[PDB]
Amino acid sequence: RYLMDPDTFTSNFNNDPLVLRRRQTYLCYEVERLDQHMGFLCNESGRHAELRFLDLVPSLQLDPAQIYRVTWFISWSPCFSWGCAGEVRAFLQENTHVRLRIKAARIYDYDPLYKEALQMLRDAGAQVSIMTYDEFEYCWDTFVYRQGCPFQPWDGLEEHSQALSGRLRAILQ
Amino acid sequence: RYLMDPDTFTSNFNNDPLVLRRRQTYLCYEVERLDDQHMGFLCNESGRHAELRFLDLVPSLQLDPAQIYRVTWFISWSPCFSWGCAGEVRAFLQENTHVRLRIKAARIYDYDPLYKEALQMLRDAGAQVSIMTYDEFEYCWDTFVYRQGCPFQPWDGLEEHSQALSGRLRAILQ
Ligand SMILES: [Zn+2]
Ligand SMILES: [Zn+2]
Repeated sequence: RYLMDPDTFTSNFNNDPLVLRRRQTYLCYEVERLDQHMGFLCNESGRHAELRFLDLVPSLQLDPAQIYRVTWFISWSPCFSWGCAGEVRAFLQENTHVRLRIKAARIYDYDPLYKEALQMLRDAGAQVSIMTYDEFEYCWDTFVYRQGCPFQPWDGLEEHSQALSGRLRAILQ
Repeated sequence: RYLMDPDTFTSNFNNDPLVLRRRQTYLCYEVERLDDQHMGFLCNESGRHAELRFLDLVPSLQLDPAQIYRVTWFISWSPCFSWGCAGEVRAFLQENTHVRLRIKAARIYDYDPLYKEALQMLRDAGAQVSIMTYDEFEYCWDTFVYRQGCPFQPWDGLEEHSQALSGRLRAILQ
């Protein structure tokens, strides 16, 4: 599996919510059978990382008779107004042997309907939560070309995660 | 104030759910204080759904923030999810805790794939959502329509459609 540049990880997964950022998304994924496929994806030429993950599901050749858990570690929560939540809902309805967990570093409130995205994905069976220190370091250790160097947290990581988690839990309550 | 044309009422509040319709909405409203009345109707205009146009006019009603008000919507379609109506109504009710909102819908907005999420979100926000029955159609005819003394005439299957839709709604909200 090809490993991500460390600078790319840190700049995209920093969870300080008061920074204006570009609308790029990185999506680290793992699939577990209940196979083990793993990798990462970004938005490319108008196609959001979430839909690019859906595009490659056929190449994973999942057994329809087997149950799989798909985990996304994603730098932004999925949008509504550009079709991501809708395509992801359709995929879950069409592939009931798949259970999806979405762990988001930040909430994508640049979309006016971002709350509708989170709420509808929850209703479709996705488990949506905000990334914590544990997940950030796991991603550093798993998807990043770190050359044996340990994860070094950015300032306020824990406070930002708890603040965003409280906001997400209020949206979904 | 101003009364609706009868053909406009009949074509917009017909409750046959299997009819291909234009995505226009009519919303007849009543506002009363509980222990001061406003009434009117609204449709979608230039893309803005009637529900949001009602929220737009709340300031001009000059409601006392200290008093409780019951707002009743007789609305031809239940409010949508995918274009933001349910979310905007939830925000308004959270910001205006002295409003008690009752939504009586002629039809369920099946054109929205996420219509069930809208209904559940409105219930969770404190709105009482129900399906219009013969009683409500006739009340609206008697109240909001330029009927010139003519009685309400039901369309085919009115009662059957209302009970079927009511059963769907109650199952969604159980
Ligand atoms: Zn998207
Ligand atoms: Zn709407």
